[PDB]
Amino acid sequence: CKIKVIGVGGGGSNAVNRMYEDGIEGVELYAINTDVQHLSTLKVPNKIQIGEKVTRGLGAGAKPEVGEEAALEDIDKIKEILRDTDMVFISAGLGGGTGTGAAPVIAKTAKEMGILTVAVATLPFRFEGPRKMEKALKGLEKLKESSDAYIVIHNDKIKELSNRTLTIKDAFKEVDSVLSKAVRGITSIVVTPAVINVDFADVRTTLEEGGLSIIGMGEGRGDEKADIAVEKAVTSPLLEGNTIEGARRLLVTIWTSEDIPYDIVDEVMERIHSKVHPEAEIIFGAVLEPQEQDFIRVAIVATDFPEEKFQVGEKEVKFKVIK
Ligand SMILES: Nc1nc2c(ncn2[C@@H]2O[C@H](COP(=O)(O)OP(=O)(O)O)[C@@H](O)[C@H]2O)c(=O)[nH]1
Repeated sequence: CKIKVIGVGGGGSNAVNRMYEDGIEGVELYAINTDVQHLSTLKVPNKIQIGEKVTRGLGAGAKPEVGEEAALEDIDKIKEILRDTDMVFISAGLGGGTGTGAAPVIAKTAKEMGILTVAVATLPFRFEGPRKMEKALKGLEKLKESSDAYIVIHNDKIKELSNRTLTIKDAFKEVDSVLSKAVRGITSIVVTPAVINVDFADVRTTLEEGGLSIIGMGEGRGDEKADIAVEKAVTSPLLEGNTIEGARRLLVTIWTSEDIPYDIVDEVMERIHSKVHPEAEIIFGAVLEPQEQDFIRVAIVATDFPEEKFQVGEKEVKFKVIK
């Protein structure tokens, strides 16, 4: 099956760049930007400019309306890259211009072509200020209209799960790491020879029209690794305000070190089912984690929530109308 990952804007491009560096296989990678200089810095195989006319290649100046116009003017370029595609991940850092503005356009284009359309969207760190968060949430409201499922990851939650960072560079490197794990978790159980593969048809039934999606990951080592990893994953969502135990459809990836047999999946899936919604439809795959030993990582993508709401800091977020 044909999977593409498209980074939109600087943050999205950087995340996809990390996925390339992390060795994502069996998928085609693209970076789309209005900022031609940023594109020039990337290792991503396919670099695509949008908005030459309106931006002259100098970026969107953090204005979502400009990112939107860039994508609309060059919608032919976007359609071209989307031809012959089963699934696309649209990776964007919400809160800037290009990602915020163009991501909904690209997502809509893909979804109208019948491609399974999964946005992977971040909300900014608190250190980025109130205005970037406002812009992000406004853009998210458009992106949700355009997507099958939209995975929303709040950068402040990421911050919590790793070591204190001392440079903005390192803060974002951890964001890239997490996004890369989230996406590679899904692609690798479909398009590589995995420990337990899942059919693309199952990924589609799990995520199609899923809406708001929330990820949680947890590592387990040693004798009780299953219980430990599942507990950590269910209790560590990357977005507050909608517990994973409420989702009606879930996609679980169990990363295993080479020394762990596949039947660890038995205990994992028992534990997940005990913790989450009794009626949840859950698909799961398993894939090797290199350089690890006596190790699993349970990565849970939860979707199809009763209410498409969430919390960021002290703000409870609800959108105007859920399709
Ligand atoms: N994952 C990741 N996110 C980033 C990075 N740099 C910035 N961001 C996030 O992306 C959001 C938008 O910034 P950016 O993508 O540069 O703006 P755009 O190019 O106009 O879309 C920011 O508010 C950050 O939260 C990065 O290197 N990696």
